[PDB]
Amino acid sequence: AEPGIDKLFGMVDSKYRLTVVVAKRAQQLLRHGFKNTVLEPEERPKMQTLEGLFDDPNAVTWAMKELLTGRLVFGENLVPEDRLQKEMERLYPV
Amino acid sequence: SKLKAPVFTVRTQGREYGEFVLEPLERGFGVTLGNPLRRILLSSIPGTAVTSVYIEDVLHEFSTIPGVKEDVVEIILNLKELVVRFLNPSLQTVTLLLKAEGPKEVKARDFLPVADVEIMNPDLHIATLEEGGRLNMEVRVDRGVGYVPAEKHGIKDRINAIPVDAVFSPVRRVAFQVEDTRLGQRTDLDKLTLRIWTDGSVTPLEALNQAVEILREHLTYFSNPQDLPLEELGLSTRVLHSLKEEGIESVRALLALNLKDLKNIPGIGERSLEEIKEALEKKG
Amino acid sequence: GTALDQRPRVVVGQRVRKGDLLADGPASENGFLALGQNVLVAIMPFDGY
Amino acid sequence: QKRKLQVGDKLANRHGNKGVVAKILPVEDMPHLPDGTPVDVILNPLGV
Amino acid sequence: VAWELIQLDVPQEKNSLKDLVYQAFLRLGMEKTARLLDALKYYGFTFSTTSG
Amino acid sequence: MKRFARKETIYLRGEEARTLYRLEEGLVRVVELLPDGRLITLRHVLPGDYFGEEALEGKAYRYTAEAMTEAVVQGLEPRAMDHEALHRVARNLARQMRRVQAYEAHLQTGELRARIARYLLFLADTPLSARDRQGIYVTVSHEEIADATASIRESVSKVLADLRREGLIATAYRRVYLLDLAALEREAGSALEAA
Repeated sequence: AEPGIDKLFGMVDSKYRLTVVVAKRAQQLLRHGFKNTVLEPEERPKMQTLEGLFDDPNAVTWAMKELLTGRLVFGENLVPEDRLQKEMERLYPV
Repeated sequence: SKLKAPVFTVRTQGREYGEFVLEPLERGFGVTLGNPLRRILLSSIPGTAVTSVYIEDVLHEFSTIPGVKEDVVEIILNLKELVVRFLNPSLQTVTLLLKAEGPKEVKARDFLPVADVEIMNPDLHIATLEEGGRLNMEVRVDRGVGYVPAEKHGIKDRINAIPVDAVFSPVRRVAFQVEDTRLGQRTDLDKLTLRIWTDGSVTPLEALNQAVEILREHLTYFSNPQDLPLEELGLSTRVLHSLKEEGIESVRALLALNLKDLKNIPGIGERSLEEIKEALEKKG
Repeated sequence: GTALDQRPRVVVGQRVRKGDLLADGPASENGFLALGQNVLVAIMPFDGY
Repeated sequence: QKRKLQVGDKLANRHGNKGVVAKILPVEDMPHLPDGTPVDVILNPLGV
Repeated sequence: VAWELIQLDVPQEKNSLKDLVYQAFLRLGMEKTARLLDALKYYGFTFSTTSG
Repeated sequence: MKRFARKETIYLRGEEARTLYRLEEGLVRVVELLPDGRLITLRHVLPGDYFGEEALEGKAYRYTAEAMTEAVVQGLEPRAMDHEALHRVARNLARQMRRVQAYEAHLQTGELRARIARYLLFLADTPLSARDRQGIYVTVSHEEIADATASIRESVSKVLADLRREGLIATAYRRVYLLDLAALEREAGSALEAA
């Protein structure tokens, strides 16, 4: 089972909203190359390679953990799409 | 009230069978010693097996030989039962040659004798040959451990050579019995008897000793709780290519190269010595 | 795609009678139907396998 | 091609008992008679 | 909580174990009930083989 | 096995090619004498290289081999080589083909200045080179440089004098010190295969 799935279901009125939030956040992370993360260097998800510990490539895991932290704000009509995208591209270029 | 070193009795019949008794032992230790040895004896005991087979004018395993009753598959199957003993401990592989013809039943004895190689089961049948039937073959027998399928090793001495499933383990069977015994004052004590059946290549006592040695060596692992490639060093390109193709690929070897070695290299001169020195200045 | 192949069950100079087996066909042992193998089986659960 | 028995292959007897090979254990893991003889196949009694 | 859930005075069977699973789902949530399921599986099998 | 001194020949053009040679120590040059009397360096034989290759195909040597340093060579009988030896010979001959082709390219690339710089830098990676307090150096004459840069002594001397005045190199007693490796590298442009 996914870690803290019950608590994640707790944060939303509908599971599907959780899914949408996670997916979209994952899209943000992928688009901006993880440099917009709310996580701390010790909170970063890790993956064991032959070399050793590396950053987890999976953005969904990242998004779910980030959501579990509470530092993310989700809802409807929080901000116009264009303004959001441009401010994100200003804070975290591509 | 501490038990002392038990008596160890040995009863052997030839090289194929053995019984090893240890008594008395504390209650429950019969299976404690007996069982792990059995697992090792069945799995980890080194032995010999036919790893390859080439039969003249035979292209593959599913071929058929004129003059011979048995098909190639059956022949290889018979060869799988061949027990080969290497007298020389340093010998890891041998190629046996066999040539026979006419109305004769080919046995293991017909193999051309090789030094430090003993065939334990010379009565083993290989193939029945008819008038005009000709069997000329070379089998490659290697030393190894466990069970390695034909697909895994893929050993071929030549093109038409057929890889054979290698059953290395010389140990045929292992059983152990735990029986009641008493040391005067203490009862319910354990008597351990280990019965080992082998193919004759290795002796039951030898197999047991190797097993115990393996177990001990593995027990040592509970002790401790809890030189780079030049190609990667980032040195000059000429250094990379020259040094590499000059039989060395590391700083250890570069260190080994004395004054009358490094400067002897055809590629190396002074421009190289510069970069090299710099490298030795970066690492020390 | 199964292999149908016959193997000789007799030897040179053997005296055979009328209706006696000469060669075994596929999936047969000494003239008897061989659809499989005879194995030593134990009836018991094993680690959920 | 020579096909060795492997995991996923299907076995059956003449009484209608059928099943797929899920695990091939090394001989040392196999249940065995007191005299050291290991069994070949392990069948679940729940099928009977 | 575990001590509360279990019926100790009775032999475990399909119904009791099903009730156990459900109660575990209600009280402890998805993840913990999943872990409990894996445990029940593991020990269940483990004992089933040696049971004779 | 035989040792040769500087300027001594291992074999001469037109002489019987009964012996194949392998250079163990030092530096050897394979050269040809032209009708005008000009001497030309055809290729460089480094330690480990096989030369006198004519013994493998012909009856006589076609070119003259001269030792540039104190040299140690090993004589070999072609007909007495095994599989491994033939493999080594093939590999080494291929390498010498690559290097002689690179040398070919070098001879026709850039002005005299560039060719001289490139040849000096090449010699820096040969047994002809050594080093002291003044810096790295190579023991070579202007005549030999001319022989290996498709030119004549006078012009080589002039260009070397220019390089000395510019501070890139210094020269005395058939001995040339390379003071500015970077500048020489820039002058040469592309390096010449030393291995």
